[PDB]
Amino acid sequence: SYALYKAFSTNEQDKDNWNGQLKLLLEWNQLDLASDEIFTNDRRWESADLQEVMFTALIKDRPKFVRLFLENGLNLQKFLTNEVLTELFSTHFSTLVYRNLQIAKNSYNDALLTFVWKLVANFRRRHPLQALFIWAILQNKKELSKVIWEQTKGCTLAALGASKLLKTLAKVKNDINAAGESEELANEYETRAVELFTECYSNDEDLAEQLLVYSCEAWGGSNCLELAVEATDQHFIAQPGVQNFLSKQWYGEISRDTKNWKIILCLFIIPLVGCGLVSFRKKLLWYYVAFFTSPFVVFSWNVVFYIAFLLLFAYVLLMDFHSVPHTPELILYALVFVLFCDEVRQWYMNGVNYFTDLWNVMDTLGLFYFIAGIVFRLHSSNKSSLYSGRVIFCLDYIIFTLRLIHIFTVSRNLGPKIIMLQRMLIDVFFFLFLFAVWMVAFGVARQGILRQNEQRWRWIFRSVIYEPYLAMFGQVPS
Amino acid sequence: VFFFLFLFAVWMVAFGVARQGILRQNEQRWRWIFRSVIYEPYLAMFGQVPSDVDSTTYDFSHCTFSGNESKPLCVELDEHNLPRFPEWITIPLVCIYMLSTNILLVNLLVAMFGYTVGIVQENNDQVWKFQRYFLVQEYCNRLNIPFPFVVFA
Amino acid sequence: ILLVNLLVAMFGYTVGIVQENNDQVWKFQRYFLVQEYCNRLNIPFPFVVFAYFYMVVKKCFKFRNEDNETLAWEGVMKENYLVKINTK
Amino acid sequence: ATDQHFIAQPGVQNFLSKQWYGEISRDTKNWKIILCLFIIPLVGCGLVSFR
Amino acid sequence: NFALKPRMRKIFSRLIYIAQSKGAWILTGGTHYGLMKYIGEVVRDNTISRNSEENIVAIGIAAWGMVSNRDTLIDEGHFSAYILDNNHTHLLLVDNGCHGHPTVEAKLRNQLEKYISERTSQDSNYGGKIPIVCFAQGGGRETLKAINTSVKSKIPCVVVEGSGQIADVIASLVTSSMVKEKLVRFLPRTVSRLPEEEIESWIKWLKEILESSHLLTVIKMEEAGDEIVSNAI
Repeated sequence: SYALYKAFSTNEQDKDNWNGQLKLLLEWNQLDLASDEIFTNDRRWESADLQEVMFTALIKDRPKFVRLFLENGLNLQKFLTNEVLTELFSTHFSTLVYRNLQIAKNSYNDALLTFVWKLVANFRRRHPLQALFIWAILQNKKELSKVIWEQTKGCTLAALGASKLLKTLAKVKNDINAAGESEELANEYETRAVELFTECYSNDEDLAEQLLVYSCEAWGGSNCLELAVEATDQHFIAQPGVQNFLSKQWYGEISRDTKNWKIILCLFIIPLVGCGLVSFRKKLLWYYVAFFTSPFVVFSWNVVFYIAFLLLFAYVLLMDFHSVPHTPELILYALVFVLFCDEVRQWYMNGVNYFTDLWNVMDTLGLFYFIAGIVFRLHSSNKSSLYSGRVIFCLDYIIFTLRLIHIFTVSRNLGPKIIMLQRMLIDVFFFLFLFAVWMVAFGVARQGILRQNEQRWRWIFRSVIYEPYLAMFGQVPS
Repeated sequence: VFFFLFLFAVWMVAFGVARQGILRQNEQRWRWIFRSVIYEPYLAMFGQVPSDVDSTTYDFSHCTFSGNESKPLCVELDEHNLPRFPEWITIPLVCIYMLSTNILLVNLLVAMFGYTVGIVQENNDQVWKFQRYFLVQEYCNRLNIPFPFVVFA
Repeated sequence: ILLVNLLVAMFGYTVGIVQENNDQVWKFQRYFLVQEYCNRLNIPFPFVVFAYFYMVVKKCFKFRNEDNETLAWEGVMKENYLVKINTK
Repeated sequence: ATDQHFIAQPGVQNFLSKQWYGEISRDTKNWKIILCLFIIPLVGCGLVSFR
Repeated sequence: NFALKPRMRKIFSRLIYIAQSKGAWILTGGTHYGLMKYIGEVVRDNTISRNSEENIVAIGIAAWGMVSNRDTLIDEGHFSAYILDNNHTHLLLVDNGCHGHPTVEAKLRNQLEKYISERTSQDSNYGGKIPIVCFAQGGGRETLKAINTSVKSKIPCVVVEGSGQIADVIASLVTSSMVKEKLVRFLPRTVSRLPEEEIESWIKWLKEILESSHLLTVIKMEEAGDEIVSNAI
């Protein structure tokens, strides 16, 4: 390249063609020579006909040249048209990445990937730099992407969205080299977003909390705090800035640097809201209502209401259950009607993904068992139906009591252990698999050696499955 | 210890109220509510396997038919003087409770104790010889004879 | 004896793994409950249905300069962090 | 040789999985596969890739 | 046209940080080109970073003959497209005759510099007298004219680098033979258009530069990290 430039520069009719010099040092990778001999004397430039070379620097992987060019001046939206996007996506976008994109859309659909499938269907046939950053990041260019990312305004939203897209394309199980490379680039950009937000929180907290809540004029139609949730970028939320934001939004008006037993003590007796033991920083009737509208105290009131509900259901079910519904059963029915309308309200708010989580499923299932218990309860003077109704209420009280584990996940002490509890399922299933195999192999052998031709189905399972099951608690079959 | 007792109390109440509601009918004595809701599922953590759920080994000599004397009530009877409760809904209930408390919930406590011992041992000797200072000082802050004559001192 | 004391060992090993991920996954799950309690403007729970009636009341009757200001704020620490990257 | 580090690498495991599944693609869920085993004339449907 | 390699970027960002730390004015041309553009952008960056606490003052001094749109009022106007820079908090434009006359701004600028030099404000550590530092990094005639009009006045505290066009010759020369020796090797392409009848004048200009070498200093090559700007000023 240096020999070809020294022959091209010394023709003396080519010194006037510095554009040919720039294209020559563009096709080769001469950065130091181009910087030292094209832009040094600063006698000649226009900042407007540097475009085609710019486009050339986009298409044959010249990140250092486009960094050198943008150091000397260009606006990217002035450079960008829709025709550039149609060239880049219709032609310069590879068919292999399109094939893995369709496989990822068919196997792992998200809202952001649906949006990027919409926009790639648009551009194969207002946010300029984000669009070119998208093209750079799905093409795995990995060094042009940093150069354009340093020019963007909404930086953290771009980094989080790119991490989401690259993890979703990294879940694809053919061409595992591309999957691993996009996975590593995802890790790099989520690290970059975390390390930028820790700086802009470590300087100023309030403008950082303003950064967390701005939708950036429909980037992907979402928020900077929402993209970390949709990507399962749980290292972005485990940092002290977002947790400090969540705690300050969780307490509400009450300051964080007070002890919580004072707070529940002022919950226990109402007119202690007006006293000097609790700080309400972040008049008196406003103190009253801004106390009673905090999230912490409405939760800690709702749990007391729930425990009182369980005590009332137990007193109804065990001690006061006659042929006709008395007063406490009707109070109970009113409380379940309140619970039911709240659950159907949050189901109308959340949508179909409400059915995704198992706790919501078993809450709806328990309310279904309760209304089945009512319609078996009210047909009086049939003793079988009146007993079956109470059996249904007992098997529903089991569900309503096991909801309390999910309720108390919020505490600082029991919380991480209850979250840890769901990581044991494969060990429990391995134990139950081996125990069921040894159980059957012993039970059928003992029942075949001892007895002869049991013709009752119940005393097969009482003596094949049930007694070797009891022999796990030290019963020693007799 | 508190996490173990929290989960065991939740499973205890959820099993005890369900079993007492399926078997019997309108216990009006407060003591035999807590003896059969809290106490027997508590004993079922030491391998006791609650007994009145079988409907074959259930004799009526330990009943009362009405709350008059000591013993618990019967399960509520049929028109043929038979037990009404289903075996197919009380036997697997006892099996699920007995598994979930006597095996899973205890062997989880063993794992959490093992992990806490694995953490705190390098801090253990430091905290011990820090606490050593207080006892050394409070025994050196007294100029007295050995203890049964200290009152004279 | 063997099959229970093997389950104890596997529980101990899984607790030995997942504890450094435990606090991260917990405070990630904290977000959903904080939001779903902050996504409601209501009274404490046994009167919520009346507040629900208030929402029924609704169903019964019926470029930005500070944005660019805070993005221009963000760009400053972006420049400072790029300096902190290549200073390494 | 019992050179089990040579077989624990992703290339030989990818080869073994692609020989184990056979015609069925790897990037599908297995419950669809056992569901098409459970009812035979669901072999001719667009839920399983036979590449 | 103006090239700005990242050394000058780091130096001038550190400079505007120092000037915010000390509470200093920065006098410049103030057009929408190159260095004045970048100084104004870093002024806006420090203006948006802290928003308060001793904000900085950047006086631009322009010619009124080069300005695209000129609107005479008493009533504010909107300047849209030499182009003026956005982010200078104070501008001043010299008045003269016809349009195409550069170097008119230099007389009032250097006279203002002389008056602040002879002004005495005791609440300082210099002994009053309001210390003044001149910088030079680029090339052209007006740079040498500014440095010599500065050094003709006592105490300009001229600082140059070894980076630029005239900064190279002033850094690397430290009589007429050596002047031409460095001038033909560091800038040939401008001197390809220049008659000798003012090149002998430039030899006189640089002679009056090197008359007082204690009032001049240079940022050298291997001071490339931090605190190089404070150690110069």
